Amino acid sequence: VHMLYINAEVNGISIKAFVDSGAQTTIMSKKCAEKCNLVRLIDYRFSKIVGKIHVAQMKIGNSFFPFSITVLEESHVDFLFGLDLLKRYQCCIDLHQNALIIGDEKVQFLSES
Amino acid sequence: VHMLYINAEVNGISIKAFVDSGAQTTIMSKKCAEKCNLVRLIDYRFSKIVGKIHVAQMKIGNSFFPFSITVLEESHVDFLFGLDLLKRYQCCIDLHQNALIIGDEKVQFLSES
Repeated sequence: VHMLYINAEVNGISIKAFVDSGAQTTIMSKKCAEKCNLVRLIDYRFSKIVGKIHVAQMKIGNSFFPFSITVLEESHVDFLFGLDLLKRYQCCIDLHQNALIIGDEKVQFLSES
Repeated sequence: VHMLYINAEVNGISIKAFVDSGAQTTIMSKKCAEKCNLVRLIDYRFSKIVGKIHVAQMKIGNSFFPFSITVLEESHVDFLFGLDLLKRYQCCIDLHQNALIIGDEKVQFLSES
């Protein structure tokens, strides 16, 4: 079984978000943080946790959401969309249509490609 | 944020299933395996993995599904409903209604209680 991913822009960068209902908090790898020019945003008063990003822009389809990220030193996925965000947006994970419903957007999960 | 749980009977025992789209495989703790009289079912040709249960009965609402379990020595959750099962049943995680749609069943997630 392939994991669940959607396309998203975080702070205007196109990435692949691993959708994970078993995760309390949306998180991102330090390597991904670099790749999105987000290192400057990092509040280092948090801390293996690199830090916290209080405000970042999520672009999903043609919708825009503020969200927070926790940056980890090393992580298996680069970007992990968590339950925090899922519950906040009363998103629907429909594995019948194979898409994520988040407000007026319906975004398909990617195939292994 | 509270995690996602539903009520289910596995092999006629009432339990609380942690719903987790970020998990490839449905798994169960060794302690939970004991608590469901499932230790006998365990194929020890697998192995920290205690073993694999090839066939177990899931009762969700008034529906019945065969499923496999991987038994782990120690685990944070006791029973974890995975993507394997979610994708297999084209289940829908609706955090708008706060329920799991799996065929003709719609089961509510539990509150912190």
